[PDB]
Amino acid sequence: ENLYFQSMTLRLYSYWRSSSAWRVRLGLALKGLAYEYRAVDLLAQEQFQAAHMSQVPVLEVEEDGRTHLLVQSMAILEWLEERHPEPALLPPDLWGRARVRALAEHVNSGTQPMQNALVLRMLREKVPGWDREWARFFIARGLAALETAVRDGAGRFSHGDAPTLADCYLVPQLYNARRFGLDLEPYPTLRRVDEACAALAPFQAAHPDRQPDAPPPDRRTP
Amino acid sequence: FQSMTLRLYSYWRSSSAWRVRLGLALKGLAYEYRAVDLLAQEQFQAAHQARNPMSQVPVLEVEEDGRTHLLVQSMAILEWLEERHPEPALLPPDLWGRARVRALAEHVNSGTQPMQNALVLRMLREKVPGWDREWARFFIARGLAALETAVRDGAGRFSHGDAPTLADCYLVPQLYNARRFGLDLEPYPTLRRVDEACAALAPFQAAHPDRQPDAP
Ligand SMILES: N[C@@H](CCC(=O)N[C@@H](CS)C(=O)NCC(=O)O)C(=O)O
Ligand SMILES: N[C@@H](CCC(=O)N[C@@H](CS)C(=O)NCC(=O)O)C(=O)O
Repeated sequence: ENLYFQSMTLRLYSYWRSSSAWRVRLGLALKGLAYEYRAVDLLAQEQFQAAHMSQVPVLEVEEDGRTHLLVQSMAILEWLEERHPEPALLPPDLWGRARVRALAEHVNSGTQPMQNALVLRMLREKVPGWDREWARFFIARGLAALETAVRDGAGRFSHGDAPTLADCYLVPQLYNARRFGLDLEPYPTLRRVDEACAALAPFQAAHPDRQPDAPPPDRRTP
Repeated sequence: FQSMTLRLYSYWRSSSAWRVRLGLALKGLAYEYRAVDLLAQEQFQAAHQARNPMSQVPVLEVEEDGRTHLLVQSMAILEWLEERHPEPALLPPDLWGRARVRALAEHVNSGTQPMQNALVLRMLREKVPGWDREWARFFIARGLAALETAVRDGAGRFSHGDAPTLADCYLVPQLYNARRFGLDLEPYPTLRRVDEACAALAPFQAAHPDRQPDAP
């Protein structure tokens, strides 16, 4: 089990516009790792549960007649970094590692949970419309923290001049900001980093619109 | 050469800060305690759209070789402590166990605690008084139910095997918060058993809110 077996096969349980799954798709793409895409239709399950809980992301690792199910984006990405150290998405110096993990956690723990689908559904059940106002408030708060923290240490990307785990968390969170109609004018460093990332093939590959389960534009809910 | 010094910005009852106090205590690391008037800070944030920047607790200030580093986010700080000061280890040696322990930690870090952040609960309360209590209770119970299941599959004496890990550093403060909101903990017997094993250890006793300089 503890040998770095080379014939591990990877299967990602993903939903096209899950920001949490997207982070893992970015880790996989940036490390050049092939994987099988297992679609989990979270919209269908939401509508079904309302009329009458799949975990996303889950990275299934198969080996020697054994399956491991890895959960939590940050745990999954830390596993990818330990198992496949090149190209590194955490730097080798300890201060930089702490900085990158902090930028990731600002999103992971400080922003995304406040706008997850269960949270938003419970908000708009009690007070109609208020979920999108709430999402904009908490996303803006998270992005303001990131703009300040990123500007100190960013080169072309969130940390220096190559992609790191911090970018894996930033890019999907900016997409959600746009989804909820948040003005990104106040985050110039984040916008710059987003543009740099968007031009790279691995980011293009991981984007919601390129995923097997992506609906056409005219069949996407807000 | 200026050897490394540690200062923790903490509030006695902050679960986020407590996690870091546990990492420090478990590793036998001395640190300067710097108390933050969190209640005054939160009152100001509430009246001003939570604009006050770089003001989250915990912050671990580390000075070495004439340079100061301000480490934020409990999980990032704890991972730094594990890398900087490896013994005693708070992560297991094997890749699978490390991923399990990090997932357990993140269930609390990202999946339970943010739902009961004072700002979240304040915004709920401003809209619908009383909603904050219902919400905190719902989300903490939901988090602990999922955590009970996950911890049971792999716990020994502690959350992961027979030694404390980062998972226990997240579990123990979250259970204290559950009690604060009046939640029955009977439905989480594995979590309770682990909590009791941790409570008997000197480092857990030292990190507890009641032992902190700013405890009233
Ligand atoms: N912190 C998790 C977030 C994943 C996530 O948001 N998952 C959804 C379910 S698909 C969730 O937990 N929603 C809130 C809940 O169901 O309690 C990660 O990074 O993997
Ligand atoms: N995910 C963060 C959570 C930190 C947190 O929630 N801090 C709060 C409670 S101590 C805080 O500083 N509140 C005051 C403020 O936001 O100004 C961590 O793990 O460090």
